[PDB]
Amino acid sequence: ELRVGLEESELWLRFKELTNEMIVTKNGRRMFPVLKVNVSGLDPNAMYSFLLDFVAADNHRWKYVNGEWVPGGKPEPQAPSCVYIHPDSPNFGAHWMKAPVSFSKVKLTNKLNGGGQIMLNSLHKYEPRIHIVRVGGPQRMITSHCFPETQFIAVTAYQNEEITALKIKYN
Ligand SMILES: Cc1ccc(CNC(=O)C2CCC2)cn1
Repeated sequence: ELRVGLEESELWLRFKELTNEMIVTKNGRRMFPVLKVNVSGLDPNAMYSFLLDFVAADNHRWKYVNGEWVPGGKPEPQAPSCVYIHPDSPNFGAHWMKAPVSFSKVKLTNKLNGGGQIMLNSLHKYEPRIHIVRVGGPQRMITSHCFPETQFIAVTAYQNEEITALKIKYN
């Protein structure tokens, strides 16, 4: 069976217990922590492209009110995010399974922009998601996996200083 697991879940859970925040910039900001995924059960000889996207976890705008994150009252539908293709794609199963697949080069922005960077809505909550796409073969297949542990709110600057501190302590 194709098995997908989160590397360094320990550390993600520290961020999650405080409510994680990720900075977004007009040019794009790399994520910390970085999403690293353990994959087994691929055909070492089959070809796969790894895709990363961000699901809007709810339909609300969030605000840091008196030291606490709280959702707005006025939900709007959230158009799905664009997909980031791992730069190592497309590649053999063996390649993907020899070390954690690390999305270190994805950049999160708040502005519609040339290419690469993924645009998110500031003050929305996001759940990272990957797609493993079997390519080249006749039988195209997709396996998707969500990472609740890696939920965050997109912010233009950190609101919770406990997050600012953890981000520096562990980088
Ligand atoms: C950074 C980068 C790497 C590879 C590619 C090639 N396209 C794919 O792999 C498609 C996604 C499913 C097939 C484009 N961009």
